[PDB]
Amino acid sequence: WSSELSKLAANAFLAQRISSINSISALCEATGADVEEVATAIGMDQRIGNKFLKASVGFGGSCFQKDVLNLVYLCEALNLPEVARYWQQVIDMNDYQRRRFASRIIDSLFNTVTDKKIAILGFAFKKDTGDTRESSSIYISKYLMDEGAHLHIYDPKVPREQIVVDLSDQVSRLVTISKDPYEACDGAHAVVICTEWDMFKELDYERIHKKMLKPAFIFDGRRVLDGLHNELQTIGFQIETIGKK
Amino acid sequence: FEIKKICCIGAGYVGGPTCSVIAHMCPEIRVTVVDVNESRINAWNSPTLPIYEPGLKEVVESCRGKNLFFSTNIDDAIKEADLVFISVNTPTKTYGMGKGRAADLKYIEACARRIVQNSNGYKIVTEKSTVPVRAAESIRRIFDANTKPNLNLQVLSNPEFLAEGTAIKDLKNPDRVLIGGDETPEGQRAVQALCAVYEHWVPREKILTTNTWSSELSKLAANAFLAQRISSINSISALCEATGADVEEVATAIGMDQRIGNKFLKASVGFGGSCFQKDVLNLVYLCEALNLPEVARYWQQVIDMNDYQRRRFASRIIDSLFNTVTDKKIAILGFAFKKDTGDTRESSSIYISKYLMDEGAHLHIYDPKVPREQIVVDLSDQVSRLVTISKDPYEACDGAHAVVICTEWDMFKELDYERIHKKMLKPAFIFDGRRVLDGLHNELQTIGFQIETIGKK
Amino acid sequence: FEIKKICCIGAGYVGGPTCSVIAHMCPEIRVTVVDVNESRINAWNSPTLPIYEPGLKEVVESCRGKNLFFSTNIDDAIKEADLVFISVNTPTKTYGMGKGRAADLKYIEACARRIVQNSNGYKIVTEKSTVPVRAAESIRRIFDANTKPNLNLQVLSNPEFLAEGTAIKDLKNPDRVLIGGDETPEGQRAVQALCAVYEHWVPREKILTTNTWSSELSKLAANAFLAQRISSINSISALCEATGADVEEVATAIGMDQRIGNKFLKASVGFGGSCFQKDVLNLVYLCEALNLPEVARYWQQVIDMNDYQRRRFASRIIDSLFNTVTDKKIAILGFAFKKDTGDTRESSSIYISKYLMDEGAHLHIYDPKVPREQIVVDLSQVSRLVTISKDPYEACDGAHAVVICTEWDMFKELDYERIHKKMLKPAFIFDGRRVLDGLHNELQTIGFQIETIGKK
Amino acid sequence: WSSELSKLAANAFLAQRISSINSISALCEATGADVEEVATAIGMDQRIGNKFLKASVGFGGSCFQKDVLNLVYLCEALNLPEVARYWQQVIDMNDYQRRRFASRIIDSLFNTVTDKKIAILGFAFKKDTGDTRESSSIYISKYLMDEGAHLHIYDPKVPREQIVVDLSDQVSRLVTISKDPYEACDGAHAVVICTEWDMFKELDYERIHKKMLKPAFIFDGRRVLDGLHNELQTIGFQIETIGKK
Ligand SMILES: O=C1CO[C@H](OP(=O)(O)OP(=O)(O)OC[C@H]2O[C@@H](n3ccc(=O)[nH]c3=O)[C@H](O)[C@@H]2O)[C@H](O)[C@H]1O
Ligand SMILES: O=C1CO[C@H](OP(=O)(O)OP(=O)(O)OC[C@H]2O[C@@H](n3ccc(=O)[nH]c3=O)[C@H](O)[C@@H]2O)[C@H](O)[C@H]1O
Repeated sequence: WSSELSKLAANAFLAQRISSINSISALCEATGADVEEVATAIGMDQRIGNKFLKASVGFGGSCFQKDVLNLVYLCEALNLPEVARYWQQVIDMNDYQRRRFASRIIDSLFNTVTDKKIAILGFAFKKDTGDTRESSSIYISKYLMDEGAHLHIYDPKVPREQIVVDLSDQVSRLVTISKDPYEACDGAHAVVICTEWDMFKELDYERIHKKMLKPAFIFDGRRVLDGLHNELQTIGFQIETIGKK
Repeated sequence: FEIKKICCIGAGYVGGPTCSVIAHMCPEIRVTVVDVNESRINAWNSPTLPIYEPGLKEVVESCRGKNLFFSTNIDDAIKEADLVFISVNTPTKTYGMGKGRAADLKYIEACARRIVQNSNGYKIVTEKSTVPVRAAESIRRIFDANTKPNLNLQVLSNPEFLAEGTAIKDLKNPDRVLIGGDETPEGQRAVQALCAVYEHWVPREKILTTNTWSSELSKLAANAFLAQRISSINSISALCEATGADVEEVATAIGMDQRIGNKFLKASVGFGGSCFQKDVLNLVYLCEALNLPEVARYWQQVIDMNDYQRRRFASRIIDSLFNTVTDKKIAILGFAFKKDTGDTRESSSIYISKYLMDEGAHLHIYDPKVPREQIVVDLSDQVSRLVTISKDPYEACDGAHAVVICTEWDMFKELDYERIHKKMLKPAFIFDGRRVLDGLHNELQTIGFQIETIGKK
Repeated sequence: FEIKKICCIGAGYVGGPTCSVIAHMCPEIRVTVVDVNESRINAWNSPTLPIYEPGLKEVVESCRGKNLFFSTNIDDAIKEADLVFISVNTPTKTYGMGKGRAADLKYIEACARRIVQNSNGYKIVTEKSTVPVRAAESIRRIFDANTKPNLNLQVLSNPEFLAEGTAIKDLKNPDRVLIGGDETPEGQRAVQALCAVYEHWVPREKILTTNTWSSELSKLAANAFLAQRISSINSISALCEATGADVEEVATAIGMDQRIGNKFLKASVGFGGSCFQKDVLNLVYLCEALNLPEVARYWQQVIDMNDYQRRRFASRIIDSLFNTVTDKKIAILGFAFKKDTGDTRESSSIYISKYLMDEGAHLHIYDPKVPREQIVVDLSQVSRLVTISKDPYEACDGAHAVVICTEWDMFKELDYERIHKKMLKPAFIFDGRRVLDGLHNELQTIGFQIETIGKK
Repeated sequence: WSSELSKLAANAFLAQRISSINSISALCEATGADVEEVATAIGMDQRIGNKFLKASVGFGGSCFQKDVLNLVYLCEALNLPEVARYWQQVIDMNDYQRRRFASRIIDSLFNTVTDKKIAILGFAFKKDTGDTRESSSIYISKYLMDEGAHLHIYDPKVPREQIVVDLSDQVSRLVTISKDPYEACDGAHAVVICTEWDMFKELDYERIHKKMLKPAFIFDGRRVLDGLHNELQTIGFQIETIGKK
């Protein structure tokens, strides 16, 4: 039991680190601070550590949410409701972060995305995997699909059939799986980066902007385009990223 | 800058009549109304206009083919225009954020993109609607993001205050004209150019100029104030019914206060139209986005009261008929949302009809101007079984248990109610939701009707 | 029937001015205003009237002692009257059913019983108030149950539409006169008699006659419609401050619609007065009693919005002072619920003051007409935190903020350069009435931070 | 246990009969029927029986409310919440009956009883006892005291000191204990009969009316003045009784 509880707790502590910094990212957006700068100051405390302080659209994977959900469930079964609602906030914050990002996209596109093309760059739950389990891209995609958006989804490693399954009628009408990222962005109103694949930092954003509809939005849900902000603004993109506004 | 050619995208209740009057008052300006809807444009070019507005036919026929034109060629109309009106529909969102509350700007945005694509040089682009909801701000962003060399588009807000059924009189003698534009030299140059158009027939002192947001918020607020006047008097009508007073007498006493005024104090089954509910819903939605929940719930009461008014009216009908109306014939006199229009959008007749259809009633609906096919659509198996559209009001009442007057058409007070009573089933009810059969109450009671009206018991 | 002698029980803001104007306009009618409050009656008989109403002193002094009399002898005034007005106060019930919501009819009933005791023959008894809540019905119930041989009391409803501060002009040129009486020959004879009084100066076409309940309901509704306009424009003022618009410009555009009208569209810290909140509260309470909860919650929003408007102004002041105002001096300019009156009943200044006192502020309150002792009573912590200033420069001397709560014309003419010199910095002006509009540039140049309702 | 459960149930069945007929009394008042006539028709069914069908201001005594409360509590402890709520209605209806009667008194007196004299005739929980435990007269008295009424209470058998105890500063200001019923009614606005003492049928109501304030109300919470309604109305009383209106 101590072995299992230790695993259950360690995963939940990690997921907390993400929800805590994601919560600060929302406060940063609301007050003119930059979550990456705040995270750096936080992480230099050796008692906190500097890992797992990368604000994001939200953590995914088959571990963290499942782990916290089971921790909450175990506590509820043990009549520890105070403990249950403590850890539940880790999930609620992750869900809020995804929802907040999705509605920021919708808000920027004039409160309406029906029949608008939107490129989704990144579908795996993190870079360097084909795993999509609990990927934030699924939730962001579903929020945009529920708003009538036509998604063009590119991921360098997730298989096409997996993406259709993850997003499943409505998938047939609204979801396209692209072979390359330039095809996903061709004629798009907005590009939403959901997974921090290194190849996204190196895309030809000059070429992408030319063939996008204007105003051309990039929604960087992973902070992967930091330092390109100047170059991207000069190209003419309106860049919105988590934890900065 | 002098506006000599006007293009209006949208040949509806706003765009059509507004541009027809401009052409009428500005003989030296060429006014071309365009629309994607070919059958609507064809009707504007025909002896039977696509909407019913008193005096509109006379105005259109004095101008059409001289300086007033109707065309489906949107692109070429834009290309030659000095001023482009955008008077398209903004339906309520049916899904997503603001489903059934926020309006859908997708047509405004599509028009803005089409204007830039088809424009060179200097043009003024003016959003004109009864409920402008961030319309000018959206057009501005598309434009700011889609520049061309030597393309110089100015965005104005110019809300339309006309009410349907009195559109022509309202357009020829507006209480005020409201124009919003940027507080820049170019914005003010654009504002003045549009003012110069209206100054052909509107005194300068009745033209208000402001910035674009203040123009749209004034319209949103003005619409909401009017809708409130109705919900307030309708709420008093419920109090009158409960206490033995007469809302029409109470309204007279209220309206003699010059600080309140005596207009828009006519209690009714409930306000309808494409403006008021949409306007308040969008105001509530706007206040929730700005974290003003107290303001949101303040204005929500205007809608809640209107919905209650309709429900209370319907349940009075059902109660009067012993709580069972299955297979009972009921005449619905009036389907338009007000008199002197064929427009049925958000008409209380729809809601009253639907409440009775849910009780299994056989409705026979007569309206002098709403097209039959429109009534069928508004009420849409159940419509096929339960709804009949009558070609005259005596056919609708023949064998009816009850006559429900939902629209204050003047012809309804002139009906031969002795003849109507003879062929109705007894007890024969008249439910007046427009307080129009007033002064006929003694006659109707002598004939043998049970008369029920809003705000009087 | 000809009314030659009028008695008015109640020498307040309604009874005093109304009867003074009647006497002024009807030199052949003897009008006696009576009251249990001897000091109030003494003031009416003095060079310093007990209420401040523009033009009232001139009206009173032209008639008093000729056909206008003020007396504490209620019983004898009733005995000789052809017409008895009842113009007493109806406080909100402080306990029981309708605590804080329902009007307390205890004084109307006591007046009705006293009238029966002291009456013989025929008299017209007319309830006159700004917020009549079943008043005529309760009087009639007493009269029906307390008959005497040859005693014939008729009950009319005659709501009073005057607004304080413009009472005299309103009474001499009313938009309409509303009289309710029974729909019987006796009731109609009484209605006509009262009409004949008003017809000395009011055209007949401006006199509405109806039954007693419709008369009272019309007043309840008319007051609520007015209060709703204020809450509506105040709600828009919050939306304006949140979106960069100016409620005064929006109000102008709205008010040019002749179906809306341009009156009562002045956004403010919130409406006050003994009428509006009481009226809406009683309307809500009435609707709940009639099982009209939808109507009740509709009108409740008028009060809820007014309360929020006050709370939002107070929190703007506290926020501007960086959320600590403990021991900070704040000038309150204006304590009356509107200009040109000394009346403070339900004044927003009370509520704003109390919010600041709850933050530990040291309030220095100046009002040109509200008596100092009234301000102390209204705010009763008062000893520790509240000072009543003799002039506005004393109130602002060393203040962090100046809060204008009442639109007294003198406030826009103050020497604001002098005021700024002696204030602590940053020096804020919080204009809760839009009275400093057009001075905004000058005040900013002087160095003030100006905050006003409906603008940011 | 079966003995104790049998007692708990029998009391609760009796208290239910009262709440059931009291509930019908409210319907009778609202629809123009007479609960006494309806009760007669009901009680002639030999399966219902004709006892304990006397509508009233509400049942009192140390048994019924305590019994139903304990039955409800027992059911809650046994995890029988459906049974608990079912029997709770017996108490809720009794409380509503008292409130409805009290507010009818206040309503008839123009919504205000401050400084008004109300005679309370009957304080025992039923006739022919000095017992006041859970007497409805206590609750009615407290409702009127909370509205500022000056109560003058007469009961032929309840000791003066018990009434003071049952109603307990506010008692000192508002409560008078009268030595005879004519003293209690002297100058009263209303007479509230809460206990069905047979002597209340035999009072000189002509004499009482002469000295009462007008309009003079009698609130018969026990139906003890039935058949005197014509004479009392001729004398000039406004008579309000439970289950008729
Ligand atoms: O800008 C603008 C666009 O919106 C509106 O025009 P509308 O064409 O909707 O017509 P309307 O006269 O207000 O009638 C609205 C509904 O209220 C109902 N209505 C109207 C007046 C009344 O007193 N009682 C009542 O029930 C009508 O019977 C109808 O159902 C603005 O008035 C206009 O200034
Ligand atoms: O019958 C009657 C008795 O009740 C009322 O008279 P009042 O003496 O209460 O004066 P008032 O002019 O309405 O002002 C009320 C409050 O609203 C505030 N107020 C008034 C107008 C405005 O536009 N904005 C605003 O905030 C005032 O600043 C004040 O705080 C009826 O108007 C009268 O017809």
